Amino acid sequence: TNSKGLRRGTRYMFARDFRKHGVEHLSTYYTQYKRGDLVDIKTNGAFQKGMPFKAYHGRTGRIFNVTRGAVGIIVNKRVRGNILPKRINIRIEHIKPSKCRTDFLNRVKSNDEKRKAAKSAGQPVPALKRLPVAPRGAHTVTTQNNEPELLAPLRFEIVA
Amino acid sequence: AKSKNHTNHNQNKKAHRNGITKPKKHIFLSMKGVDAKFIKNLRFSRKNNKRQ
Amino acid sequence: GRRPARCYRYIKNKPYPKSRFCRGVPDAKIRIFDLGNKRANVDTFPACVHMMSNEREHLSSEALEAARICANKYMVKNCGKDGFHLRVRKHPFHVTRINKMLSCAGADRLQTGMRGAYGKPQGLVARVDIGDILFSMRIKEGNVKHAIEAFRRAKFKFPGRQIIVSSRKWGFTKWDREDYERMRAEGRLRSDGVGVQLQREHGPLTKWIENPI
Amino acid sequence: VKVIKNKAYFKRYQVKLRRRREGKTDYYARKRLTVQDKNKYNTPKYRLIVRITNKDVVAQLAYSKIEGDVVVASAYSHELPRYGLKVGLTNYAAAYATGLLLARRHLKTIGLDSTYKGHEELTGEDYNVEEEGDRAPFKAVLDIGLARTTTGSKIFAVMKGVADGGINVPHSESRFFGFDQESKEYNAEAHRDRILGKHVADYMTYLKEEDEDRYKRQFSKFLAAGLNADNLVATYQKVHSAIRADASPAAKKAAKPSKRHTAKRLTYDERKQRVADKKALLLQLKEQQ
RNA sequence: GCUUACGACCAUAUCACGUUGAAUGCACGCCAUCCCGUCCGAUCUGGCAAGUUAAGCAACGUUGAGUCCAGUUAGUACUUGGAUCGGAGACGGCCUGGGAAUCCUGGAUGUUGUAAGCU
RNA sequence: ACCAUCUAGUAGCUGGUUCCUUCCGAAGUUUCCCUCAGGAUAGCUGGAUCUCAGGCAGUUAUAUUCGGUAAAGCUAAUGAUUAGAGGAACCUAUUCUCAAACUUUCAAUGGAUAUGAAGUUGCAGUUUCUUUAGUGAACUGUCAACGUGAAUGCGAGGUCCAAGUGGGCCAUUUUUGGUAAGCAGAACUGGCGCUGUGGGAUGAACCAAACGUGGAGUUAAGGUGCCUAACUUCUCGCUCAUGAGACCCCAUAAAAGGUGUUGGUUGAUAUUGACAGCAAUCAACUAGCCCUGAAAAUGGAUGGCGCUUAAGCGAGAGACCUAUACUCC
RNA sequence: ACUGAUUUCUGCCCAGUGCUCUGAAUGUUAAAUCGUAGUAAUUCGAGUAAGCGCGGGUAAACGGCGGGAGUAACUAUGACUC
RNA sequence: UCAGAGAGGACGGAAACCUCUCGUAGAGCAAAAGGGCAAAAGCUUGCUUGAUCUUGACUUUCAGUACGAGUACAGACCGCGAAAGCGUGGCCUAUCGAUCCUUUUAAUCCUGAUUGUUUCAGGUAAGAGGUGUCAGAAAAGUUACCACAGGGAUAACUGGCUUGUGGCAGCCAAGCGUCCAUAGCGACGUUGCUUUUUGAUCCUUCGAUGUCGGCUCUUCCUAUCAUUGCGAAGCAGAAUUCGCC
RNA sequence: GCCUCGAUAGCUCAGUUGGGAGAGCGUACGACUGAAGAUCGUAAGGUCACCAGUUCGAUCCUGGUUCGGGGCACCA
RNA sequence: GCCUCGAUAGCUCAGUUGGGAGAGCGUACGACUGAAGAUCGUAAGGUCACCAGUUCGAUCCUGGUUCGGGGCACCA
RNA sequence: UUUUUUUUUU
Ligand SMILES: C[C@@H]1C[C@@H]([C@H](O)CC2CC(=O)NC(=O)C2)C(=O)[C@@H](C)C1
Repeated sequence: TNSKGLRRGTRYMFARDFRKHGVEHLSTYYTQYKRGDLVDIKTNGAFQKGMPFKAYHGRTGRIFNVTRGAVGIIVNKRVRGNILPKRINIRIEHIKPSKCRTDFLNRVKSNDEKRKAAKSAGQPVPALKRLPVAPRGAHTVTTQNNEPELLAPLRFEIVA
Repeated sequence: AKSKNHTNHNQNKKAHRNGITKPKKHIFLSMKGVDAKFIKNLRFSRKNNKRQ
Repeated sequence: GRRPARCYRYIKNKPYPKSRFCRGVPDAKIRIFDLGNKRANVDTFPACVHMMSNEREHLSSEALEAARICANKYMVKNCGKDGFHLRVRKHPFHVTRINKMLSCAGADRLQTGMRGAYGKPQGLVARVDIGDILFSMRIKEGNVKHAIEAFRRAKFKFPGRQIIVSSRKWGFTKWDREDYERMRAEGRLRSDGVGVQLQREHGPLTKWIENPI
Repeated sequence: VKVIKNKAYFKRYQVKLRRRREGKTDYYARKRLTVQDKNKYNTPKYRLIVRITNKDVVAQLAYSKIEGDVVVASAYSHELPRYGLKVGLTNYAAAYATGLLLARRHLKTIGLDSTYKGHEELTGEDYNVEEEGDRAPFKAVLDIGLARTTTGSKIFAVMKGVADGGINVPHSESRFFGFDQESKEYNAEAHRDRILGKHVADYMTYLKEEDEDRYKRQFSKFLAAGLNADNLVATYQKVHSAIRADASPAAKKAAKPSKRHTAKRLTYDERKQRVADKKALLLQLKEQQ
């Protein structure tokens, strides 16, 4: 059986990227984190304090606490037939804002703005629903300067 | 008579038989495990807001 | 004695190179991999014949040496030691293992069975795939027949099926003979002993002037 | 000898951050100087940059953002001619005056100068801006850069100037001039004399007595401006009074038209044409040699 | 078109050699009484302005090395699912969908923020 | 020793454990145990129901991410490792072959999160936290307005009490030890165990398909010369074997050969008459079937009989037969 | 207790384990006793027998009873030597 | 700023010590391996005791128990620094311990129930003394004189799969064979077959399949020693060798 | 096959944490003796078995390799 | 039979990546002696058991033949 | 106190 140390099998997971070692740039510390925000977890090997467990690497969580240089995150973890919302205290260096929620918030803003504009201007309420890409419509293709090229299977050649 | 025999064979089926239960929605409402100083200020703020 | 090759024929295990973890490995039987007129200039031998494999198996160092000796002997006897260049394009790097068991009567008294059955090094074998080149020979255009017959005689020392072919490439270079001739005329290919080096355009013009291309 | 800086070396080489290659920013200290606690969110944390060049003293107030620092106020010792002083724009007195200028200027800008006048009587004693009313004094943390923190260094002179101007700069009197490191005693009189430039006047008198030629060589432009060793202190006091009287930034001028003084990058066609010309020239030289 | 202070991204910014550099500035620079630090005023520190763009630095140059982007490699290698598919087997193709990476070829050689100043 | 009693001594071990229908329906896995033939523990399962009447899903889409396996690379670091070349070693540019405990680069499958009313905009209050500062952070209000923001499917949630199980085995794919094994050990999924039914002559697992009790029709896999329900049905080839061959798992066959026959590839000569003898031919290859390689013990196995322009091998066509499956009654 | 008629013999070892023999032996030793402190329980200290430890004997008590090199005027071996 | 390299300097040499250039970390960081680190996490040096006091939350193993280890805060008192800041042991991943009992530290603490004082004893809180079989009994052999409950979950004999080993048969020809690879052989290599060896496994049998050999008596297989009919020789014949039915 | 143990002058044996390589005999020189032997006075001598590593430095400490030696190898 | 080990001058033993065949006894001669023995010096002693191969090059490395030496070889 | 040897023939 395997040993059960904290950093077993993280040889590449906790390593830095090629030609990306050294001093950690400061935007990491300038980023703003508020409780209720969604963050991706990606361990930074250069910082050994407040490191997330390997199980949480690459997962997204919701912030529930904001301390001086760390955040508490609620991350879903599957244990047998239940998903547990584990709470973990991770430092800022291992955290990154999640764009999935921000995209949705932008879409909500656009929807509200479009609805307000249409109602104010008396236009009919617009369609504010994402729809799956439908099958292509009917069209005409012209062969002018694009004559069809007759293709045939090629014979076998002995490429030594 | 070897009797270690570990395996994970029939475990996902057992897990999924009654479904995989996702966490509830009120779990984000609790203020448990939050900074004590923030909690103290929240108590003070809530204890003073005039109702009307 | 050595176990029959059929016991280690097919590729079953992951590569097991000799390293700091695999120690006490006996030496491989085959040592020489270039024979004949190996110092000939690139233009000396323009014709090339390959012996490709049609099996995904293990070629033993013993088999490789036996084939080398056979092909070298025939080629030397029928063309002279300076009429050909033979290169073995397969080196035995995989270590096969053996779990030695006593084979005398009463052996079961001391025999451990399968308990702790991890083996010990036995020999070196070359992992081969379909289409892999085993032997190569560069010779003059009037010796392709001798080269083909030498490889035909050598193929009988390897397990399984081998296919002898001739190559459109100039000798051991990677350029088909026509383009090789054209580029060498243009001066884009500088001799590098057995092979040649392509002279790309980019670089300082002070270096360019030494050979305007 | 094996070439160390070969293709593999360059292929595996990783460059340092630009401001580290330039040898201008100490990122270890920068991280601790500019990073705000995450439970304070976007509240700016203000830093007082002090940098002394060969001919000028620069004092700035800034706070960091994810796209670059924001400088909110700045005072340069080359602005002191507006307030008297024309020479000696790098000594202890000039540094202190620059700090005072920055403090008063920014306090006026944010409309706190009336509330916080600072220490208006130069005594050399350690001073900290005590809170008045409800608004606490403006706060900034000192940033000395790559300078050495020695006793009596001019970076702490600029810090002292700002503190007396009335900005809360967390500090202790250990590294001010006049602080004896052995007995841990602080000589406010010595610090005041240094702030007023008495050391420069003493050097002037000493050189005048020793050798006139050396004196002229050392203080050529001081004499040209008419600053001898018996009015320098008064000049510095007048400078302090003028700064405390007016501190607003100087008015900007009009954008003079600009022309190209450097060479413009060659176009792709020009580069190819030069390559062709060089090829022809080299071939001709080969044929003619 | 530039200089400086503080930066953000952290080589399209690095590296080698060379040309040019208006004005501000940066820099080199002179001195060592004082503060300060050294075996050594070399570094660090302090007081200055005779001199210099020589170097730093900036722009530019190079069929430059590196880095970055793209093309090709190639619908190739590999691969999800299917077959009472072929083959003694190793393996191979077909159906259904995903789909690379070297060599090689071409191009680019920092972008930009706040503050102050030159032009 | 024998006799009676304590004594129906204890047993994690062996054997047995007695009526019928109906409904639901497992496990051989985790952790701890002088624990490994046993327990406790979680999981899987049944029952009682209770609260409600849209938020969920072993599936997709959109958006955003995680990874270092296959492939790739070594003319990129580390470690091997062949050969020369240009300036014995050394330097320079190359070169052949490689790595479970090497890597710049890097898939497919895969993992995770989000996709609105528990929301969005303001207004108007609280704080002893935070800021130089209504500066922020958070909260509060019977505050005001807006009105459901991918596809498909579907009712959802809660509590309690408790059984059996805690020897597994098989298969496609991946995979470790082993020369291998109907061997030992793992990963995903599906099965057998617990399960019958049509087919594979026979068979726990293979192919089809899961089951109340009957009927009609149609089929799946498999088949249609006779055993045996269904054609000696229709078309084109190939094959002669002194026991040919004959249908997933599957019930063994190789290296190497043939001037048996049938197709193809390449290079030649030939009507200025090709080879043989005093009008096509020659040579080398290739791959279909057949032949040699091919030896075991009671008499024996395409299942049997037999079959030779087949009832064999390959490509096909009509129809036809047959399930506890599908439709209808 | 061992050996086992007669005949002829019964070699070396008391380190180990036993058995045994002396004891001056403050080396180690229980209970009881004696002394100190305390208001008392109690604490501290001194004694403190046999045994053990030290010394001797004993194998017809249990038992035990070695290695490596070189070397003689043919070789071989090794009386001999280390 | 390291490892290292280059070039110089009395004795000094390949290596002592000094100087200058280059030097992406190729060094060092207590130890195994792997990550991490360059105005540092390395080296030199100043001052220090945050290796301190207190409670909760969380991660890891996980049953989402406990120990151990760790993370982020909060309250106190401190250290370093001009300051921002950093510090609850070691740059990160291992380096460790329940109940009962003993012992220590703590309160100007509680109890000894006939009232009090002082000893003594017992409690509440935090440590130490240790269980290495490490969720933690106090523990030497032999049985061929042996016994019981069971086990084909498990060995010894047969059978089964496998065939390493044993045995047998092929392919190419480097050589042997006076010359001549193939009369007869055939190395270096390589392909197979058999279950009359011995192993491997543990499928069946432990409420029993009588476990070696010989004697006797049948039948079967050939991989043919003899005999029948033949082909080939390094076949001129007793003789001998190879092969075929 | 498993478990140990050792390897040091020409031979037989010590040796230190790790900073020395010793002892006897053997060999060489001088002396005593008519000469040899004994005796007296001197000298030189080892693969620290081989490697890699650990620390300032290893015969020694650790690991592996080569040689030798010892013990176990039992049911049926 | 199998695992092996070795074959070197008349006899006994060293030796090598593989790049020379050494030592002793024995034999012949010389010195020494009155002459010998002994002792010294020289000369010396070989197809490296044989064959084939691999190598630029084999006594050594691979295969075979001969000669021997040490071990292994039902069963219940 | 210790104190062993001295080739063959002449
Ligand atoms: C602390 C450790 C253990 C302790 C003691 O022996 C443990 C107890 C445990 C128990 O419950 N019952 C017992 O009889 C023994 C002791 O005195 C020493 C060995 C040291």
